[PDB]
Order: sequence, then structure tokens, then C-alpha cells
Amino acid sequence: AQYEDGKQYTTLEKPVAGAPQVLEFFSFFCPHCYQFEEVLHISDNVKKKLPEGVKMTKYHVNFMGGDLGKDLTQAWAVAMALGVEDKVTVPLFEGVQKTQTIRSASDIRDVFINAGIKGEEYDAAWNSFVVKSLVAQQEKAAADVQLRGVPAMFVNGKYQLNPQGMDTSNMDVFVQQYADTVKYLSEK
Repeated sequence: AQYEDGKQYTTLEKPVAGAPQVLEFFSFFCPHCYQFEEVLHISDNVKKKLPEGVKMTKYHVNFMGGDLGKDLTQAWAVAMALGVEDKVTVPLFEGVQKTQTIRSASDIRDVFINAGIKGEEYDAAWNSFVVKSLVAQQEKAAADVQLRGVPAMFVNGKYQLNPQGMDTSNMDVFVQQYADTVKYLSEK
């Protein structure tokens, strides 16, 4: 076939019922995740090729960056709850990996402030139980699929993208193959 199990994707031995349609995992400490966001714009190009009626989910993970890794998962929960993902994603990535100016929760907080979220609003969110359960959601989803690496994308809780098996000669060609694979898997 043109799309083969173990080639552009793998299949989960243990499928996850009720899972989000398109589910993406990342870490702000994850170097290919930075690329996926800043250079390749994977999430965005997948969305452009997804059928409509399809919802897209992106979660942060704890297993990179120790204590700060967990702070960042809680911050991503804040970002999701306030709907400000598109204004903090870039500065968080650059704060962690480019400038290395993110070293504490207060530094994470600064990124949101500079992006225009009010201190009061940020801290209320940070401490809220809605964010607590949002953090739980992120963890559970990762636990459901035995996740030990990022970036990762799962389709309908039973297929996992396998970017290792796609040409990387051309970044643009890589992205389309990746998105076309999500679409193929989506329709499966």
C-alpha cells in the first residue's frame, strides 16, 4: 500500500476509547517540538487538511524539564482555559530554548503578562480547580497512550504518526506528507 502500518504511522496495540480525534503532545523543552511549532507549523497545516467537524487537541507533558516541566504543564492549562494559546506558545518556546530566560514559574508568568494577560487573571486561573482538572486531563491523555516521547500525534486514539519514516530532504514536503497522513488516518 502507499500508507503502511509501521511506515508513516504505527497502530496502538491498546486502543484508547473516547479519545480526542486529533491529539498532539509536546513539551516546551522538546527541540523537535520547537521546530514543529516555529519552522514547520505542523498543527496549522494539519488543520488546513483535516475534514470539517474535526476537533484538534494539544497537550503539554511532564516528563521533560523536571519541576519546570510541570509548571509548564500547569501554564499550558492556564493558556487553554483563557484561550490564549496563540499568544504564549512562541514566547514560551523561545524563553525556554532560545533566550533561556525561563527558569522559574515567575518567569513563565512574565511571558503571559508581556502578552497582555492581566496578573490578576493569570493568578486566579493558575490557582483555579478548572486548571487543576485541565492539568489532570493532560496527564491522563498521556498516560492512556503510554507516552515516553514528544512530539507525538494520535488519531482517534488508535493511530500514532511516525515522522521518522517520511523524507526530510525538503521541510515543506515533510509537512504535507505528515498532514496528508493525518487526513488519511482520519478517514480510516
